[PDB]
Amino acid sequence: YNVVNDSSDEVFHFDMYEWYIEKGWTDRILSIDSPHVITYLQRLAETDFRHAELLCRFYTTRSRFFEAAQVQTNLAKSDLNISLKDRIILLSRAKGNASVNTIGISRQQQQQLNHEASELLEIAHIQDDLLERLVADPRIPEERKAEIEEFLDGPIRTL
Amino acid sequence: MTDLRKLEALQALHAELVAVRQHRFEGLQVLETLLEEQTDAFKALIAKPARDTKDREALGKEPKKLKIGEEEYSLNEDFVNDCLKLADELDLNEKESARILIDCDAEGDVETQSRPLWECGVIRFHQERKYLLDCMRLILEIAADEDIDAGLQESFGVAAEDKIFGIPPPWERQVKKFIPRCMEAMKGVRSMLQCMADKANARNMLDNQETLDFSRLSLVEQHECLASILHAAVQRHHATIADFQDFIKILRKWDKYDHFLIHLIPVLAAYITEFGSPEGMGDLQQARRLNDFICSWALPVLGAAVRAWWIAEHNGFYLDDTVQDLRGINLDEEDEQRTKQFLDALKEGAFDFILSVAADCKAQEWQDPSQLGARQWLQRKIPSLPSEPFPFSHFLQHSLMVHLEGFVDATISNLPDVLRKLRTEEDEQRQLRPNHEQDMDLERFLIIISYAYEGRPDAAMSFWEDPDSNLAGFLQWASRRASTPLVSAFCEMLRCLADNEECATAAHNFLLDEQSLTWSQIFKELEYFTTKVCSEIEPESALMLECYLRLIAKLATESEIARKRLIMDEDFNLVDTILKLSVGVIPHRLRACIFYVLKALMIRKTHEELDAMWRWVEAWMT
Amino acid sequence: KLVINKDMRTDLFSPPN
Repeated sequence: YNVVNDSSDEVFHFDMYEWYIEKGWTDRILSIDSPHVITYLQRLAETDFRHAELLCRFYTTRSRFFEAAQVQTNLAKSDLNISLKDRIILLSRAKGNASVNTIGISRQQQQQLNHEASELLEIAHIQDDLLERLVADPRIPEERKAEIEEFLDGPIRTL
Repeated sequence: MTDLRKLEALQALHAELVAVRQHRFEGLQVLETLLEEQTDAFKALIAKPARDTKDREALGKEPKKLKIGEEEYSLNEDFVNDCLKLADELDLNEKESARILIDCDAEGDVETQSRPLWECGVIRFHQERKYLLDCMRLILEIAADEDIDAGLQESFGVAAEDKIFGIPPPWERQVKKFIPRCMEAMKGVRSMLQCMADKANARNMLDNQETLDFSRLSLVEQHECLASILHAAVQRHHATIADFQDFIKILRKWDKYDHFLIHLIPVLAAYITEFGSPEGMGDLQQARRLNDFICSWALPVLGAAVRAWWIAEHNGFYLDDTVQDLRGINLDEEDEQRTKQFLDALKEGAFDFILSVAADCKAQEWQDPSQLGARQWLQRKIPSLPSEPFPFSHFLQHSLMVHLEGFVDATISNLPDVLRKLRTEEDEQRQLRPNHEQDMDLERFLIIISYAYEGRPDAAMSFWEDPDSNLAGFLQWASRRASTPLVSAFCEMLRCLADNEECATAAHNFLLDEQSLTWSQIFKELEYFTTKVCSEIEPESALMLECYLRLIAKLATESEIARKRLIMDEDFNLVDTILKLSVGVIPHRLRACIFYVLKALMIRKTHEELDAMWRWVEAWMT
Repeated sequence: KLVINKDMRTDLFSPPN
C-alpha cells in the first residue's frame, strides 16, 4: 500500500477511488485528507447516488451542512433512477442539514432550503403511503398495481 | 463571510456564545443556525482517524491530483512532503491531514505567522479541538445562568442534551453513552501529551519552541474543558457506580502531582456529593457498600483526603431517625470507626494536601506587598508544582471555592465532637511538651476555611445573620483562650471575611464586648510588648503583632464606625502604642504594617484629623 | 399547487390498452 500511495499517476488514483467505492471501503476513502478526491466527486456527484452520498459525507464531517443539503435536495428532484424511499432519505437528510448553522451562509438561505426540503418530504411521505396501500389493497387488480408502482416509485409527483 | 471552513466556523461560533454570556442577545437567530451545521462536530468530542496504509501508499504513488469532497486540488513535491510530516507527528490519517494543510493555503496564514506550512497544520488542528470543546462549556454555563430569561436558559439546556450528551429531547425517542466517550477522549490527550514529551525531549536532548508551548497550552486547556464538561454532566445525575469505580481506580493509579489532579479534584468532589451525601442517589443500602469499598494507593494523602471527604459527606444520614430507616444497626461502633478513620486521615496529611492544592490553585504572578508572609509559616512537605506556565481559569476556581465551603459547612454541622477532641488533644500535647510543636490540623483547617471564604460576601454574611446557628456557634467557640497560632489563624479569617463594609461592621460589633477575644486584651498585649521592647521577642509574638496590624488596617479600610472610634478613643490610644513600637528595635515588617495601618486610618480624614496627625508626626520626629 | 379535474382521468380499476 506504500507503492500505491506513493504514486503520481492521476488516472490511476481516479481508478482507485472508483475501486474503493466498488469494494465498499468507505474505511479508506473517507480517510483521505486530499481535496483531489473531493474534486473528483464534485464532477460525478450529480451523476450517481452512491457518489453523491460520499460527497455529502465529506461535506458534513467538515461542518459544511448546507452544501450537503443542496446536493441531497437536487438529487431528490432529479430524473436519475432513484427510488421513492431513497428520495425520502435524501430529503430527510437535507432537512436536518439545512436546519443547523453553516458558516458563511445567511440564515435566509438556510431556511429557504430547509423549507423546500420539508415540503417535498411531506409530499413524498404521502406518495409512499399511497403506493404501499395501493399495492396491498385486495380490491385492486394486479394489472393496475404494476402500473401504479411504475408511476409512484420514482420522482415525487405533484399533489 | 458565509462559506467558512471548519476553523473559521468554530472561531465565529465562539464569538457568538460570548455575546449571549455577556448580556448581548443580538445573535439569537444566527446562533441557532450554527448548531445545525456543526451537528456532526458536537457529537464526537475529539476523534482522530487512525493512520491507514491505503492512503499512505496511494498519496505518495500519484502525488499529482487530490480530490476531497466536491473540490479538487493539485499536489506537488513540496506540499506532499508536508502531509506525511503532519500525519507522522500527530498520527493522523493522510486524507484528514491533507484537508488541514489545504485550509492553510486558502486562508493564507503562512504569511500571518511566518512559519513552515507543515507546522501550521499542527496549530490549525489544535485550534479545532479548543473551540470545539471550549464552546461546549459556554453552552452549559449559559444554560445554568440565573440572570437571563427563563426561556433562553432552557433553549441551550435541551440543545446540550442532544448535541453534546447525544440524548434526544423529550418530544422524540446501539449508541454509546457520553461519559465513556469523554473518559476515552481525555485518555487520548494524556497519551498524546506523554508521547509528545518523549519524542520532543529526544530531539531536544529551534523555531518550533513557541509552537510546542502553544500546543501544550491548548492541550491543557482542552483537558480542563473536558473536565468541566464531565463535572457539569455529573451535576445532572447522569452517572452510575461503574464510572465512579473507574475514576477511583484511575486516582489510585495516579503517579505524579500536577494540574490534572487539581482539575479532577472537583470531579471526585461532585461524585461524593451525588453518591456519598444525602443529596442524590439516596440509596442508603448502596452507600454502605461504597463505604467499605473506599475504606494500593501510590500517594497516601490522596486516599486520606478522599476518606475524610467521604466520611464528612456520609455522616449526614445518621442525624435523626425519622427521615430514614436505621433499625437493627448500632451507632457507637460506626461513630468510633469513622472517628478513628478521620484521625488517621488527618495524621496522613489530608488537610495539608488540601491547603497545598488551594495555595497552588490561586498562584498569582504578583502579590500585594501589604500581605507578605501571610499564611506561609507552616511546614509544607508536599512537593510543589514544576512552575510551568499553566494558569488556571475562573470557573474552576469558583467551583473549587464552592466545594470547599460546602465541605466546611458539612464538617462543622456533622463532626463538632471530632474538632473538640482534636483541639483538646493538641492543647494537652502542647502543654505536656511545650518545647515541641504540636500538629497544625486546626490551623490548616481554619486557613482552608479562609481561602474558601474569600471575595464572597454572600456566603460570609451567613456568619453574622444567625448568631445562634452552627456557623456563629463555631465562630464564637474558636475565640476562647488558645495559643498564638490559633489566634493568628482566627485573625486572618476575620480579615479575609471583610470583603465589604457590612461584614467589616459586623466583625467590629462582634469583636468588642456587648471569654471571646476583645479589643481590651489586644491593646493590653500591645502595651505589654511595647514596654518590653522599650524596657527578646519570639517569632510567634511578631506574627501575632503583624496579624493584629493587618486586621486593624482591614477593618479601618472597610468599616467607618471603627475608623471613627479607634482614631479618637481615649482608652485604646492605638497610635501611641504603634509609634512607641515602631521607634523600637524591630524588623521592617512591623514598621511596614504600622505604616499601612496609619494609611488605612488616614484614608478618609478631615482638617482636625490632619492637624492631629501632623502634630503627632512632628512631636515624634523632633 | 393543486388542481382537481374529475373530468378526464384514467380508470384506476381497468387495465391499460
